[PDB]
Amino acid sequence: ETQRILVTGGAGFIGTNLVNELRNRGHEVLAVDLMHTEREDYMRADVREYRQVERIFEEDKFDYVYHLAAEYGRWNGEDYYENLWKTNVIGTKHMLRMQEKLGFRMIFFSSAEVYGDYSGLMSEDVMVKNPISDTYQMNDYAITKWAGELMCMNSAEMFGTETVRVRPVNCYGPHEKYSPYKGFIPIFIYHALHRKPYTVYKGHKRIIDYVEDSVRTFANIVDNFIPGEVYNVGGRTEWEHDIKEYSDMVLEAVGIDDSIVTYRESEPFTTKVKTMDFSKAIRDLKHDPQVPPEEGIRRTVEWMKWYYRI
Amino acid sequence: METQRILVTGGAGFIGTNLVNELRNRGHEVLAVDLMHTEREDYMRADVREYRQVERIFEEDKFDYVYHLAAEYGRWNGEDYYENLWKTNVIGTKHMLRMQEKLGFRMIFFSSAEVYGDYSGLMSEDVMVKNPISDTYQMNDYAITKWAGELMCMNSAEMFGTETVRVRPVNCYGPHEKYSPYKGFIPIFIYHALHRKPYTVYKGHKRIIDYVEDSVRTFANIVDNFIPGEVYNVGGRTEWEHDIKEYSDMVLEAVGIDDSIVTYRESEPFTTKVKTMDFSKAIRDLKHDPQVPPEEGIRRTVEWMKWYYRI
Ligand SMILES: NC(=O)c1ccc[n+]([C@@H]2O[C@H](COP(=O)([O-])OP(=O)(O)OC[C@H]3O[C@@H](n4cnc5c(N)ncnc54)[C@H](O)[C@@H]3O)[C@@H](O)[C@H]2O)c1
Ligand SMILES: NC(=O)c1ccc[n+]([C@@H]2O[C@H](COP(=O)([O-])OP(=O)(O)OC[C@H]3O[C@@H](n4cnc5c(N)ncnc54)[C@H](O)[C@@H]3O)[C@@H](O)[C@H]2O)c1
Ligand SMILES: O=c1ccn([C@@H]2O[C@H](COP(=O)(O)OP(=O)(O)O)[C@@H](O)[C@H]2O)c(=O)[nH]1
Ligand SMILES: O=c1ccn([C@@H]2O[C@H](COP(=O)(O)OP(=O)(O)O)[C@@H](O)[C@H]2O)c(=O)[nH]1
Ligand SMILES: [Cl-]
Ligand SMILES: [Cl-]
Ligand SMILES: [Mg+2]
Ligand SMILES: [Mg+2]
Ligand SMILES: [Mg+2]
Repeated sequence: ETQRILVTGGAGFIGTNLVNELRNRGHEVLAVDLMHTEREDYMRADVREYRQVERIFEEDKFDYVYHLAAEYGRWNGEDYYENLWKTNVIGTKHMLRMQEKLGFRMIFFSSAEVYGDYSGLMSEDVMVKNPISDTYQMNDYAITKWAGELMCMNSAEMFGTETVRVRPVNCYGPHEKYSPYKGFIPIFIYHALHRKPYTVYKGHKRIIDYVEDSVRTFANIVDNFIPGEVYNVGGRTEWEHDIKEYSDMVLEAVGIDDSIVTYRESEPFTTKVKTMDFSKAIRDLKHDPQVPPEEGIRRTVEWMKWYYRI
Repeated sequence: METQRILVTGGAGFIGTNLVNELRNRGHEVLAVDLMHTEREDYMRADVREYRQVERIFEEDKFDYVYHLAAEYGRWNGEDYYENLWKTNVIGTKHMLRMQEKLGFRMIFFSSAEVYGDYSGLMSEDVMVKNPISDTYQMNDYAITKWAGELMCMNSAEMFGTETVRVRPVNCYGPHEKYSPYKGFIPIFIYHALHRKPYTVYKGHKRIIDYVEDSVRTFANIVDNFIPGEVYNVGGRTEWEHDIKEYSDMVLEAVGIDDSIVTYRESEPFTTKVKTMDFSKAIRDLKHDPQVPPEEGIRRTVEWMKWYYRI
């Protein structure tokens, strides 16, 4: 059965892909984001502004709301913290107030940054059973996402609202624009393509997830929505690589050596190891990513080369 | 006996007014900062949400110590006024952290014992370190703002070497706390009892209440033994724990009426059941030695409210 779905942050990277995927499945989808655009089934709403949020829900009825509207990224959160807190937290509270009033089901976008610098396997239950000091969030961005999770749980507890939280991991792929405030993959690709120098912080491990894969699993939440649940959504546990390995994949795909690269040991204040357990998404959400990092990076290099015309 | 130059944000508030007065009485030079204009000397209006206004405070004076109390106080207040809550408690605190990172004053950050959530065991400070995270999930936005603030203080300390002591005040009450329906239980009980107006007692809860003059003495002692990176519960004594009816009965006894005006309920939903505080750390570092137990403190507060509202 097809649903009426709101996607806030629907003009962003995951949001755009998710909107298209949901529409591809036959759902009716309103995309909402912070700017005006040309596109149909689109509405500008600053989620910081209660009146604008209420306006969304006055115009349309929704079965499901994917809430992605956010100031994304740890460095962004430090440099633009006012926008960060107002959007990520007050916006989420406005959305929860709407949810309490209207009873839609919500998919809340948190972040695997909620796990802080935890160096064990990032299973969802780390944010339940582990000593609280394991996951002290390392930047404001990460704290907003954890605050959002707490607010979702308090709302469910107080009003019986129905919410699934997701913790996206290190999503990358075609249609993600470059900026210096994006994740490492688009930074590496854009710099490599332009033969421009960039830094690799060696002492870190990540699992990158291809947008098409992650979006398929996000879209699957509608088909198996379990109120109160939380899911890591990302690649595969065994797709862990260190940062040099990812850089080398980018350089290989561009076809250049690492002469443009400055290597540093570690990025301060940055999660060392971010190795995720996806068994829960595998169980409930038919999580089955098809695009491993080598292949994904190639596709992303190809998209960036074409899109920025290198 | 060393004079400090001290800023107190939230300095026209309940704890803030008492703290400013106590610090001044000790010989410190204290600027009070708050959200409204007042008649007071050594006072400046600054909305801590507004970076420019925060920056103005630090253009005017250099401070050795900053007590950061400016906040939207209270769990119900946080739910009904959440925009102000998040902007002030969190963005305001981040502006203060940015100033601290630039200027290097020492800060006392005011958190809340609500950060312990509904934990049923002894609320030692390290419950926020060693206990499973689910033991202390914060139960309302206000509690989340305080926990977010503590995390931000720790991150600033890690990243910039800023020097901050966090305090978790508990259930502070006393003279100079005005009534509103958004205050804690003690001034609600007192004001309603004084007016012979009905009020509700949620029975299935225990609290340790702390008399403002005692708590401010300990908060003031921090500038005398400031250990960067520390966190302290500051409240009464573990032995002064009572259930809510017991506190209600103290209020009624002090007003001189019976409990005919009281509506009893078994428990308040989404409210911490038991808040058994461990004050060993404050006793150890801060000469914490509260002198006013609840019975006496309630009497003093009843008397103060009686005169101030001319009942
Ligand atoms: N990309 C990842 O790897 C990753 C990792 C962890 C968490 N997340 C979270 O997933 C979501 C999507 O990530 P993304 O990579 O697509 O980020 P993105 O920045 O591309 O998407 C976020 C969108 O939200 C919009 N937005 C910001 N403030 C808004 C406001 N006040 N009102 C309305 N819209 C507003 C932005 O304009 C943007 O289009 C975000 O919530 C992000 O924090 C992503
Ligand atoms: N039992 C307690 O009283 C208790 C318990 C736990 C935590 N706390 C915390 O201790 C502090 C003092 O509590 P209180 O009982 O005196 O509360 P209060 O409300 O009397 O004091 C807070 C003060 O902050 C001011 N303020 C609010 N927003 C501001 C802004 N944007 N800019 C500047 N000033 C602003 C208010 O005007 C007020 O005077 C608060 O941070 C509170 O959250 C108190
Ligand atoms: O220019 C850059 C940006 C990031 N990184 C590293 O890439 C990893 C992922 O960083 P990002 O901010 O993309 O994601 P997160 O840290 O949230 O997983 C971290 O180890 C960073 O140190 C890097 O080496 N160079
Ligand atoms: O009108 C009221 C307000 C509060 N309380 C109780 O008093 C205690 C203290 O609540 P408050 O909000 O003052 O503080 P906190 O919950 O943060 O300790 C709780 O058990 C409440 O249920 C009560 O019985 N009646
Ligand atoms: Cl993230
Ligand atoms: Cl409090
Ligand atoms: Mg438009
Ligand atoms: Mg003035
Ligand atoms: Mg504003």
